[PDB]
Amino acid sequence: SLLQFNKMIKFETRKNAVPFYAFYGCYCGWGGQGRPKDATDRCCFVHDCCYGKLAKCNTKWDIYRYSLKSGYITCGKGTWCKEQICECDRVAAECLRRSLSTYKNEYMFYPDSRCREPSETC
Amino acid sequence: HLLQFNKMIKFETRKNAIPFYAFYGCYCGWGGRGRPKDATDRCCFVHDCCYGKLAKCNTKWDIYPYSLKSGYITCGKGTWCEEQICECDRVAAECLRRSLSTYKYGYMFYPDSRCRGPSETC
Amino acid sequence: HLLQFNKMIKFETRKNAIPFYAFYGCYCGWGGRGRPKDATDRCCFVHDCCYGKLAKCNTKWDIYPYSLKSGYITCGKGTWCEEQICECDRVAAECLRRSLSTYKYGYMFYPDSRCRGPSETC
Amino acid sequence: SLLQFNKMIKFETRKNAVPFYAFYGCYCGWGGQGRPKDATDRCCFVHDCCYGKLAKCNTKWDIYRYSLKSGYITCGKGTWCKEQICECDRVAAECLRRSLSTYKNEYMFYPDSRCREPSETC
Ligand SMILES: [Ca+2]
Ligand SMILES: [Ca+2]
Repeated sequence: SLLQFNKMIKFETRKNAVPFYAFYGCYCGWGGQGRPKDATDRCCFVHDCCYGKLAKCNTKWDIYRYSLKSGYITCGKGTWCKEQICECDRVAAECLRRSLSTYKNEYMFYPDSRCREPSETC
Repeated sequence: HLLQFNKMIKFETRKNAIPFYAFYGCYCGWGGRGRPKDATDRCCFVHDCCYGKLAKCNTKWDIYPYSLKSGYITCGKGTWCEEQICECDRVAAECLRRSLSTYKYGYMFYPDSRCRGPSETC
Repeated sequence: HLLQFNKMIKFETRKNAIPFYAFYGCYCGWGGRGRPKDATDRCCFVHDCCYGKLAKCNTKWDIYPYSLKSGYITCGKGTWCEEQICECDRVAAECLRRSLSTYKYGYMFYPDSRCRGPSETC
Repeated sequence: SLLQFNKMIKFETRKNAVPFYAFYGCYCGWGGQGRPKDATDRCCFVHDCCYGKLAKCNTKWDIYRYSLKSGYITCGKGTWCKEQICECDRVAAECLRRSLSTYKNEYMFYPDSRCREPSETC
């Protein structure tokens, strides 16, 4: 579930995940392959890899909890997974904020033809 | 989400769901009735069925996590809904790829006219 | 024919019908109900209505002749149906270009199940 | 109406107009612009032009009669327009036959992007 991630994105970018992030470049929105086009796409690529290292959580992908503490998206405490999953989303949302400087609306629904490059390993 | 299913279809079949699958036969396009004309159309029939058992979910817009990096479509862990939907899509995309052999361009845009009869039960 | 309509739409708005219009608001999709969320969605409302007045015509698949060569969409003379359909499509494409000013990405993938309420009559 | 044309196309190329010639290149399927991509597309471009010169006839674009005489699609006698429209269709159908040597299925549903060159004048 990305309900929490989407909320983190909204908070960091002032933009709604859908469709600004849900379908951007080669990796935002999953089904990622090839090379991330820009900084924003790289955030999704990193977010993907992050989720990828949480192999231990493929048996219970817990919905986590977080709060705004001191104006910072702050992961709550719970199962290691809640925390790691939340950490992935958190790092991603913030990354997306930093990437707002190069975000290009023209990269939404980015054609998948430019994403058939050899994929970056992670 | 429809767009992810479309990406899966592109990955699996190399064809854009639109226009090669979004209107194909009796069940590929929105709605659908009658009897699947061929394997491809049956793929779509099953997919209709697969979505049919998930009324509790937003089978069309729920964004689920899935991966293609591996070289094959993998549905990521998440809510029951996000997985079941992704499963439906993964299965139908794989199915379309396995039906590429008998894909007929003639069936592309097919009238709901020659798609009438005791609509095959799911 | 649907694909000709989408060509008019591209010509008029510079956006591909899919995905920018094929699922916009509560009427641009392959269904439609409730109230038009905005100008753009209203164009599709009027279009459904326009098509609705052609029950005896194959509004979705009939191929009509038209020209974009003049710099503007012109429906060629043909059967009454081809003209009525083309006219519907022409008005809708133009209506969408006139509505670009208020096109909101957030309406792109609008969930049908939500915008229920009294479906506005044609 | 292209009913007669489509029959002429079927007879000349053995293929159904839809979708083989209904959405090919830049000019087959109407709404054409830019430059014909190959011989097949050039046929449609010429067919389009041919209809364009059919200035007098938009007030009464009537269905013409044609027959097979000695294995040749032969326009019947009738109003000047019946004969001109028919002659346009006849030439185009034959042209498509001859263009079969270069026909490329890949050009079906040819992308719009490739058709934004300055349109070839008639
Ligand atoms: Ca369907
Ligand atoms: Ca509709």
